[PDB]
Formats: sequence, structure tokens, C-alpha cells
Amino acid sequence: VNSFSGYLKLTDNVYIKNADIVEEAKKVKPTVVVNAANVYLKHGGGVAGALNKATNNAMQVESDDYIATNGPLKVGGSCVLSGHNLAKHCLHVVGPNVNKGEDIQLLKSAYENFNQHEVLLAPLLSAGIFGADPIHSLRVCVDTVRTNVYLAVFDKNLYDKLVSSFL
Ligand SMILES: CC(=O)Nc1nc(C)c(S(=O)(=O)Nc2ccc(C)c(C#N)c2)s1
Repeated sequence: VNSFSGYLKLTDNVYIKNADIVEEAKKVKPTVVVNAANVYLKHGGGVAGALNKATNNAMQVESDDYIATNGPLKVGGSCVLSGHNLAKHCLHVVGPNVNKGEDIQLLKSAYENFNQHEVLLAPLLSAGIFGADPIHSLRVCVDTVRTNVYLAVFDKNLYDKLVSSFL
């Protein structure tokens, strides 16, 4: 039993809710919140910009030190950093950004990072400003992640379409 509330169960291990991931993180304080990161951990907009704003920019400060030490992530890769006031940990996962021409097949590799964590609160990777089809992202999530994933979808219209079209 965990503290996630109001989710629709899609599969044995995948759950979905219309929710603001920031507000959901602040309420659940999950062990792991997933950020929709880029390789530079520049958290300017989308989910990343919102998560970082909720940490009063502490996420960005920590991230800049990480990059200065380690260099950029790979597309499809991840790193674990602090969850600040939102979660114990933040798993920064880089899905491909279609608006940069990145290979959509890297989306499966990105979701594989979730399997290193037993339970996660997450957005749909490569959705939103990353330019992929969120229905495709949900399909890859379900077909790749084996651990327990609680997906937060900000847009109510999108949420209804994702549920109604789910096979
Ligand atoms: C303040 C605010 O926007 N909070 C949000 N929480 C969620 C779950 C969304 S989402 O449903 O649009 N998913 C989503 C997924 C991936 C990206 C890159 C983007 C972008 N950009 C968005 S937005």
C-alpha cells in the first residue's frame, strides 16, 4: 500500500491521473519524482521548468554543479539527484526531443531508467514541449516499465484521450 490517490489503473504496474506533477509531488512526497530533463539539465520550461520553480531554483543550482563535474547526460540516459522539497529523489530522465530531431526509438531506452526504482511519480516522457505523441509515449511506458509507475498528466483533455484510446 502506498499514498498515491485517485489514479486509474491501466495495467498491473502502470497508473494514471490528471494532475499537476508539482502539486502531486508536494502532497505525496514520493521516494522518486521523474523530471523531463534535457542533457544539460537546463530546466527552463515544461515539466522541468515547473519542478525547478517549485524548488525555488535549488534543483537548477544542484544540476549545474552536477554538469560541471560530470558533463552532459546522454539522450535516453538519467541521473539521480535530490528531490528537494518535492520528493526524496529526483530521477532526471532525458527522452528524445523531436523538435531537435532526436530518434524516437530512444524513448524506450529513456523509460528503461524507471526500472531501477520500485515506485515512481512521473510525467509521460518526450510529451509536451519535447514533441512526441503522448499516446505513443504511454504505449512505450506500459511496454517497457515493469516497476510501479504513477503517471501525472497535466492536461485534462489529453488525459481523457489517453484513457479512452488505451489498448
Ligand atoms: C506547470 C506544468 O506545466 N505542470 C505539468 N505537469 C504535467 C504532468 C504536464 S504534461 O501533462 O503536459 N506532461 C509533460 C511531459 C513532458 C513534457 C516535456 C512536458 C512539457 N513541457 C509536459 S505539465
